[PDB]
Amino acid sequence: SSIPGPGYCMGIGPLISHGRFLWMGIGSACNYYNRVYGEFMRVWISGEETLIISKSSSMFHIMKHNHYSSRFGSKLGLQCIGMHEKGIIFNNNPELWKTTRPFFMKALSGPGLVRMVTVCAESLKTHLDRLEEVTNESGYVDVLTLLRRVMLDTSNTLFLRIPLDESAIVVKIQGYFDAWQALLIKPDIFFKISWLYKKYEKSVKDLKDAIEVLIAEKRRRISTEEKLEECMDFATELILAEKRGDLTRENVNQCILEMLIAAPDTMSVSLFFMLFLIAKHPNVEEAIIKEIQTVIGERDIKIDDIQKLKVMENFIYESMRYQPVVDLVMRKALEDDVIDGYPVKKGTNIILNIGRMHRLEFFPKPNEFTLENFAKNVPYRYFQPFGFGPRGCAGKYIAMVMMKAILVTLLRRFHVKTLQGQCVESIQKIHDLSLHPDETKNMLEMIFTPRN
Ligand code: HEM
Ligand SMILES: C[C@]12CCC(=O)C=C1CC[C@@H]1[C@@H]2CC[C@]2(C)C(=O)CC[C@@H]12
Repeated sequence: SSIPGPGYCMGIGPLISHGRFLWMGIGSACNYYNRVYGEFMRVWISGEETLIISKSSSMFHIMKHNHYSSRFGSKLGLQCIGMHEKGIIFNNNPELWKTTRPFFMKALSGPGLVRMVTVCAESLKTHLDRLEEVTNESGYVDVLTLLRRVMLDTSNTLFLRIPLDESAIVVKIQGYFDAWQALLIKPDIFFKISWLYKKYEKSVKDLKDAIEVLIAEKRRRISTEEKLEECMDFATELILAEKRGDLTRENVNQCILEMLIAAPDTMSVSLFFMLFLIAKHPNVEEAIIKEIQTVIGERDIKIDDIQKLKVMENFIYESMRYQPVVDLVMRKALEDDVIDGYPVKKGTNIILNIGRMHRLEFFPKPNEFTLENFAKNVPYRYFQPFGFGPRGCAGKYIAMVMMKAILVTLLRRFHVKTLQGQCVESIQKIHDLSLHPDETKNMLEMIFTPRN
């Protein structure tokens, strides 16, 4: 089979599609092209031919095989944000990625995943006792900020544990994300005219500098620690690997940064959507509350509780399926292969449109929010909210633990109301690198009214 997609108009084809991506945003442009042309089609970002695919079969092939364990993006953009061959998220050097990923995998499972359930609860409790920090005169709670702050506090106390300015770092993380999202697929031309990006450059330096202060302190405490065996964590593991000859300092620093931003970026927006859904689906909210009473009562949340929270689990899955944040995955072909019917040359970029996939393929009622979509065991080859395989989400398991933990301890204590008519469907959204609320609009607040 040949490859569907717009015509290469002697070098105008590329310029339209790239422009379309820049104007529309990666996400929406992906949905546009899959709607016009097939569920498997071809576009250009910069020079490179880039496939946009929503086919579950293609999805599965790509995530399963080692020769797609790469992403893509502007080299200049990635260098600017410090992710060019440095972190893991957008580290596209196969060997450097291969040797960095293990550090993330260790910290995000085993004992750390067990600690996380209780660390999460405490962090949320502490902030729910400080609602004055985030609540309006008319009782409007800034949930986005609240969530980001606990997500950061959580990540810090688990992976780095150095005291920090919660509120400041949160704003800086938001700054970093904009830069990341802004520069990821800008053409090289863009980077020539400098009063066009120095904006983003300063956001990166803001966060990076702020984190250096923290890593610097972490280095001191380690160099004077008596029971070094007793108190291992993610940052320490990296620093020791660096003091063998295994890692670069630049690399260590980017890793710590990537580990700190991950949950604030994705978990908080995810939980936010989840909370709005709860507010608009009383039936579902009752099921959850009943399950909590049955399983937990008023005991503190514990690791052994999490498997038992079946209703919630399905709620989280359905929320993610219906209202994704991470609706698209960027990959690159490292070897030549034939995928379904189509030839895929090495160096070909790939965007997997998992959000659209979850609305076309397996589910009984794709275009409406129901736990019915999860009434029967769903094969992981038709539902990929995290990705799987050698480069699937590093936090895929701990994420489920965290989301359960915070959903439990929040709803346990508060009923959540939405302002006016507002629901996830009516929220104005940016659909670019991820799918999130446009925060230049308003009516994004909620009302937290007590229980009992
Ligand atoms: C609901 C929250 C989350 C969602 C929806 C999500 C989803 C995803 C997806 C779809 C990917 C791409 C995987 C692939 O290419 O197949 C990814 C990558 C990644 N995620 Fe998450 N994730 C979440 C939470 C987290 C958390 C809490 C962490 C750690 C604190 C994390 C760390 C990472 C890292 C480091 C990568 C890059 C992996 C690599 O390229 O090797 N994620 N995530
Ligand atoms: C999950 C994630 C990493 C942690 C973080 O801090 C924020 C995000 C959101 C964007 C994700 C990214 C991982 C790589 C993803 C899946 C892509 O290939 C395109 C969108 C992008």
